[PDB]
Amino acid sequence: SPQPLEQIKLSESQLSGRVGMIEMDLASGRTLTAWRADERFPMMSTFKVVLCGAVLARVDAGDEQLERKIHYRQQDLVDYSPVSEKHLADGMTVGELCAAAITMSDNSAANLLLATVGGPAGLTAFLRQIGDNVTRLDRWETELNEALPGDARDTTTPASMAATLRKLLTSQRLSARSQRQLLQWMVDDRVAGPLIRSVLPAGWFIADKTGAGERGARGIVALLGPNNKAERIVVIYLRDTPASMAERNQQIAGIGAALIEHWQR
Ligand SMILES: OC[C@H]1O[C@H](O[C@H]2[C@H](O)[C@@H](O)[C@H](OCCCCCCC3CCCCC3)O[C@@H]2CO)[C@H](O)[C@@H](O)[C@@H]1O
Ligand SMILES: *C(=O)c1cc2ccccn2c1N[C@@H](C(=O)O)[C@](C)(COC(=O)Cc1ccccc1)S(=O)O
Repeated sequence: SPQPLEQIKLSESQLSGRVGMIEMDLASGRTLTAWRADERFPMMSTFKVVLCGAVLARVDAGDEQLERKIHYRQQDLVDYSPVSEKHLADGMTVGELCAAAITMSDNSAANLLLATVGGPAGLTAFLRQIGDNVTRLDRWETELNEALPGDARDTTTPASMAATLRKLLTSQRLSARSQRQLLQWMVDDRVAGPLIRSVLPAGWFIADKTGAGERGARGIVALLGPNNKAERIVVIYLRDTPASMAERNQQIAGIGAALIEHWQR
């Protein structure tokens, strides 16, 4: 594999799309690789990690409990509810809803949680409160995946998302337990995580949330490192490519391979 930046360029050439990327030390925030780091990309499902950060902040404040059972109706369900559709009779706890949102990409779980934090406006306010002045959520699932060209709704920048993830995971804004919970939810991805492990060399740590959208939008927020440590945050977004999902996946994997082969920088 070539150097990370050279691979990123190749990916734009092959895909005819825009790639946005940040590689950042998790402990310190040192930026290692930055490409289109200040350009806007749709968050898609990656917003769910921020959402559950906001939920945990409420838990820490005594305004929420992870144990609290939420009951909902079939009419509340939106497209793709693999966990939440199974609990119309018995409900789900707030913590279970965050697990379903993050580890199973359950859209109804995400919307139920979004309601608890004051909707898209509330989550945007939370972002402003932790010092992210760029990322914005405007819509609910699944409209937030629309990825219209030039539409600022429901977008982040790679630099903003990386900084925000680091804030939630490490800055002591969240309690120790809450930081640990948010990390464990990302470790526990039931879909991409296990497949990624199968193709990672031995010794590489992975935790992640993936996302997809219209017009080729695709992305991942990940923790990655050798020696079985979450050494770095890697944020990669793609937009405005006509390519197959398989090729978008391949290109993101290729950027990963470049990082792995050229890790010491
Ligand atoms: O010399 C370094 C390594 O080179 C190869 O490893 C390959 C591996 O066989 C391949 O499967 C992976 O693809 C990358 C797949 C990563 C999956 C997605 C990555 C995630 C991580 C967070 C951001 C991007 C998405 O690349 C590495 C590096 O070339 C060798 O197989 C391995 O023995 C050796 O230790
Ligand atoms: C966010 O999670 C999201 C947004 C969105 C829009 C349309 C369709 C699906 N979708 C998701 N979730 C999927 C995603 O692609 O991120 C999931 C998690 C499917 O995941 C994968 O396909 C990742 C993967 C790639 C290659 C190999 C193995 C796994 S969801 O549909 O289960």
